Amino acid sequence: DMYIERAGDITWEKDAEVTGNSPRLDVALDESGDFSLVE
Amino acid sequence: GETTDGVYRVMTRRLLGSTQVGVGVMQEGVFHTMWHVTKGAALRSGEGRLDPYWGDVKQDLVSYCGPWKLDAAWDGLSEVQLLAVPPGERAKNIQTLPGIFKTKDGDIGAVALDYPAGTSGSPILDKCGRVIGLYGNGVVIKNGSYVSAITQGKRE
Ligand SMILES: COCc1cc(-c2ccccc2C(=O)Nc2cnn(C)c2)ccn1
Repeated sequence: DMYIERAGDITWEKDAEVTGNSPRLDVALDESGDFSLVE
Repeated sequence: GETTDGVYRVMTRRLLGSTQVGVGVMQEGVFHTMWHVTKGAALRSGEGRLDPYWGDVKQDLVSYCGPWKLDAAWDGLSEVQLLAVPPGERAKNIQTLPGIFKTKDGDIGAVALDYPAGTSGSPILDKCGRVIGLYGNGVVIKNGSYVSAITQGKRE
């Protein structure tokens, strides 16, 4: 049996840690909901 | 059960100890998560039961107690925040400029942040604190890193 536990409010937070890149990727989405790279 | 708006962990005891299998959003009395987290099973909140209401394996989404409520969209321009809720770790904002998944049916925002799989369902927010989608359905890239769609449902 799966159960839920509150972890926080949903808020924007000024001066969070800023990270990650912004890749443009060709992708396909199959009937099982899996993404795959189209190269 | 607890039905205050916010972000929630999804836990199981069917494995060793208490294991976090994913995360979701409580908004307007509806619980929102990714299909691959719950596989559409019922959930417990304290002594209360949450039953599945809507779901779609291809969208990889599921709602509990009522229809999908989250309808905000990535602007296509601005940085966003993953409110990451990792297993055993405090909820933490991470600000990022989404990339793009280009598909035959249209472009989707994507976020290139690597977290454990049990982070699946953590919300992605815009500057007004609205949920523009859920992290944890995406692809493994040349590098070996993880890039997640911004996955959003439709509000009927
Ligand atoms: C097993 O640990 C390594 C790992 C983890 C991930 C991962 C990372 C962040 C958020 C979600 C996921 C994730 O698992 N997504 C998923 C799972 N099942 N389906 C149908 C979609 C992907 C790949 N490998």
